[PDB]
Amino acid sequence: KTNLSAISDKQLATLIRKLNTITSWLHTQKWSVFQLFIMTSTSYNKTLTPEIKNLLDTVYHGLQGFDKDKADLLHVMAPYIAATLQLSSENVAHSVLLWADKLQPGDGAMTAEKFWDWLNTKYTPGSSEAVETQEHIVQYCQALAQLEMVYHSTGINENAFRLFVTKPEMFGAATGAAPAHDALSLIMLTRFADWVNALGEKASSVLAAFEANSLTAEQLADAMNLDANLLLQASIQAQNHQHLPPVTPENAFSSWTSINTILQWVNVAQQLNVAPQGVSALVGLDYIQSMKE
Amino acid sequence: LMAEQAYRWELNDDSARFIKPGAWQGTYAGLLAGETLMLSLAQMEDAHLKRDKRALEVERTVSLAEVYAGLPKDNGPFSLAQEIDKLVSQGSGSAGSGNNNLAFGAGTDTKTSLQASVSFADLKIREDYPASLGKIRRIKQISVTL
Amino acid sequence: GNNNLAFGAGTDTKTSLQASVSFADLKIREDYPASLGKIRRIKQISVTLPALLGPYQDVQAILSYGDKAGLANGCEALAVSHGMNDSGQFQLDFNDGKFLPFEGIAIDQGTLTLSFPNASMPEKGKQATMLKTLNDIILHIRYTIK
Repeated sequence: KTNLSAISDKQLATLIRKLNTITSWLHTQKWSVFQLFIMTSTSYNKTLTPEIKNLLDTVYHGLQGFDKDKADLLHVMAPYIAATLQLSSENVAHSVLLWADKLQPGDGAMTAEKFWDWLNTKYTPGSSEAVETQEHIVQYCQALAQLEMVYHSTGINENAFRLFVTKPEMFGAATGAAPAHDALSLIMLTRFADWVNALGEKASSVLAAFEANSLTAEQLADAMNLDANLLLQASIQAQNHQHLPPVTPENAFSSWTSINTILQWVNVAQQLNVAPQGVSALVGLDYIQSMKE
Repeated sequence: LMAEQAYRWELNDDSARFIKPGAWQGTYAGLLAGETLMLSLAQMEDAHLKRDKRALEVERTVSLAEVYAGLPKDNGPFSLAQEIDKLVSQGSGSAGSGNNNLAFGAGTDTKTSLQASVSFADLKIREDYPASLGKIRRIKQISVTL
Repeated sequence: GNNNLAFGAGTDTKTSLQASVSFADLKIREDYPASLGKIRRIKQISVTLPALLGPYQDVQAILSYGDKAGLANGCEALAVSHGMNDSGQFQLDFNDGKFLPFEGIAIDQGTLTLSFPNASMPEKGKQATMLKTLNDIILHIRYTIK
């Protein structure tokens, strides 16, 4: 959205760095640019397709006679959506529906209740007819299929995807907003999935301790086969320095962003083959500035 | 759908329909189609087992000679003795009025036939018992003695 | 108490005459030694009325058990009309899967009551002239020991 003609020098340098980082990530992931655009696209084609028509028929037949008070609409609707949209698991479809309801896809903000009412009233299966709201239905279905393309491309585990949908703050997305499938969020999700895979067999306990506010330096150090003192000192050094967002002892291992910052400190220390105090001494060498001595 | 008519008549729940049109789908060659019907019949059974309960019994005897003899006088009251034995002898006639008359048959093959008409509205059988015993009353059988 | 005879209490029963008795006064547990068996349960109950049931005319009467909680729906009561060893049912079959009415009631608890609709002659009740004749009531108890 920002124009290159009227831009600051620092903003242009930041833009160069972002473009370079995303290109390097795509090269590592064997992804074409078009695939990334599809996963990050917001405009949706408003054209009925045979797959969408089959989805509507299956959902309408399954949910007929549904009672609102007896059970939650979303939980009842999840299995048929999973069947029609080529998903491996039912709970993945449940998480996808929650995420879609938070996004409210399309030009006409669509949700499970509105979708169900439209299916109940204005839909006649087996016939091709023109309906004014039909374009919003198609856009909503297309958004659901795209969020599948997200889930399968990222490779994240089912329960961490559930956690990401339910509590974006744990993944450090802006508080009080639905999580973004923006490429900026996609790259951090891929890094999270890769870190979980690196933990190997310990991942089952680490994720459970992460979903509670339970994780500590010692358990994660045992999981990653690192020295416990190394993680403790990396956490201390991260707390001393001003990161954005700030890292505090009560979030240092509760939120994923703090863990990512601590792991970056550890990776840079092990690249230089020095302790984190070495990196702490290095970053103090801001000699080309007037802000501080 | 024949078992569903039998249900909608053993009970009176004409509104309750259980068989849905969605059992067959040509996209997938109609596979699994029977197992939806199996589920729908298991619902039709279990809702019967919950709704259906022991219906109480009565035998009431109803005498047609008293029903017509006791007929409210806004219709001409008559005992069958003095109209059977002259509507045998003469080829036409009637007594009473409305659903509670006695007359020769109307239709072209019935013109030699003698029919005696009565209405349950005049049997007034709903007055036999308190209403709170049960709101519907249904015939299980009817029988005749001559 | 449970052993009174009175007019019906409820607003539709005010023309109805009911006769209440308790199994506690039947004292049926005194009929046999205790070591024959510690529980006694009804398998059936039946009625005889030596009422002067008219020519093709018969009594309507209803009797019910006051528990109305432990026994299943519709089994709480039965109705009697031909009045002579009258189990109430059109057919009875101990081999059927359907329980009899009263089947499983213990023989020391709750109340048995017999009721007559339209007993009150001031309302010209359709049983008053017949019921005025009535002088004896017989119950036949089928109860098992186990």
